[PDB]
Amino acid sequence: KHKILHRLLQD
Amino acid sequence: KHKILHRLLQD
Amino acid sequence: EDMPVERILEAELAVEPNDPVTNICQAADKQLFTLVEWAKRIPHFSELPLDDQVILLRAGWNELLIASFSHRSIAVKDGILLATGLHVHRNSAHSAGVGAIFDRVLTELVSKMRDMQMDKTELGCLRAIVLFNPDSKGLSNPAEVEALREKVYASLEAYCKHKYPEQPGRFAKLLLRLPALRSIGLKCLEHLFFFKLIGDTPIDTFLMEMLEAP
Amino acid sequence: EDMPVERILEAELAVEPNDPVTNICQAADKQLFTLVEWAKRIPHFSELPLDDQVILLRAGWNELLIASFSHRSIAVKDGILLATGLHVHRNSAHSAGVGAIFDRVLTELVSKMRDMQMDKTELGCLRAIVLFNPDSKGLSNPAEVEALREKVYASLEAYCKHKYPEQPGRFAKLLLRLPALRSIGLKCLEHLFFFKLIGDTPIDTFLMEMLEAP
Ligand SMILES: CC(=C/C/C=C(\C)CC(=O)O)/C=C1\CC[C@H](C)c2ccccc21
Ligand SMILES: CC(=C/C/C=C(\C)CC(=O)O)/C=C1\CC[C@H](C)c2ccccc21
Repeated sequence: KHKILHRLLQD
Repeated sequence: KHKILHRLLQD
Repeated sequence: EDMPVERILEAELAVEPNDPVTNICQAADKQLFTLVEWAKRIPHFSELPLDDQVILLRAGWNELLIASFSHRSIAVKDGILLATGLHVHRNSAHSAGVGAIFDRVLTELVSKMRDMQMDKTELGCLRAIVLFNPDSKGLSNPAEVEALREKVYASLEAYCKHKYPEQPGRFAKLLLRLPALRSIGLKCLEHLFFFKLIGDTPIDTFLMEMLEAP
Repeated sequence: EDMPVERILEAELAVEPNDPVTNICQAADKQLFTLVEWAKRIPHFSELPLDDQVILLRAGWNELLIASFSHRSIAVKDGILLATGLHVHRNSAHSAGVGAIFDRVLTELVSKMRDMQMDKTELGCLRAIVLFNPDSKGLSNPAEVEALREKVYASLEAYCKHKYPEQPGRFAKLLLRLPALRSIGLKCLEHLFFFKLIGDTPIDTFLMEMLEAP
């Protein structure tokens, strides 16, 4: 879960 | 309203 | 001006020497009467118009009582000590359905108070800061209630730094517990309203009055 | 250590230059992306494990966004300025059913921020204090998050007293807004959950994700 949030933090 | 509270504060 | 921590401490020392939920509600009703006597011992409080006193107490009774049984439960293992002298263990609250909130009380409040060794004077001032809630709706003079709150944490900051010079962040650490207290105070109310709705769980008169409208 | 108010200020200056409810939800979704970029600019935040970053943001996004549009609405009459450039007037929120909470935002937050002229540096630190919430459940290392929070209000107290020497109670005044922010943050969530339940009112992906479980 939390697809978006994770992707944004990793970038 | 607030019977109890009022009586207690007044005493 | 005129908000000595000595008077605040005396207020605290003066008001305090099977279903776990039922025992909790019975204890909250008991303490509600004591809460009024405690407030009266708080400087200037009684000087406020009777109406504003009702507002301040009805708006903070839950957070004020929660802060009290918590600090009282510092020496307790995994539970809290009720004013009635009854101990409510963590497992007992869990087996009653109210484990989520009870755990929040132990972790965010009881445990933290214990980690920093919050003393009675510090506890008193915090509650006083809560009592003097300038955001309480209906207040005849919110500014005045605001001025009183400022005098409380002003005396509190003075107490700290002087009593705990080695801990410059103590003052902020204490104030930064109010948000948790606010969040927990609100959830506890939700539970009480549900308990009153379902019908089960006896609720005394004073507690019931606090659950009135607004 | 290493929590300069200059870095915090830059984070703030870097992230910001018909149904009122629909416009609010659309604005919250927009700011959610900006919130992540803002957090990254906060010292040490990015150094925390990815998981703890998700926890901290998911636990404070609502209070962090609420604090932002409020401070931004200081010069507004009776309303707030949304990130989308839209103004939501008090009457408009009232005619939409969300007048109770909108009024709490103006009175307890917007108005208060304006009365004390809370500056951007002060706003930044407060949000940072909220971001670094040591009470967030699931945290891999709550102690570390706690140490960071302490460094924030330590730098904040230093900023004040030095920037506003004539106002010894400013530091406490700022911290004593978090409880209101917590209370308002929680009520706003309730409304959002109801909006999602009823089905009406469009809700974008990022906002929707924040309304997920837990
Ligand atoms: C608002 C409130 C007050 C309790 C006050 C007490 C017991 C005071 C005291 O005995 O000193 C109600 C609580 C206080 C906290 C416990 C965990 C609780 C659990 C489930 C439902 C409600 C409550
Ligand atoms: C959690 C949340 C966030 C909004 C964030 C915004 C609009 C940010 C921004 O645009 O800068 C939701 C609110 C924020 C406050 C207003 C009054 C509101 C009213 C009714 C229902 C919900 C909400």
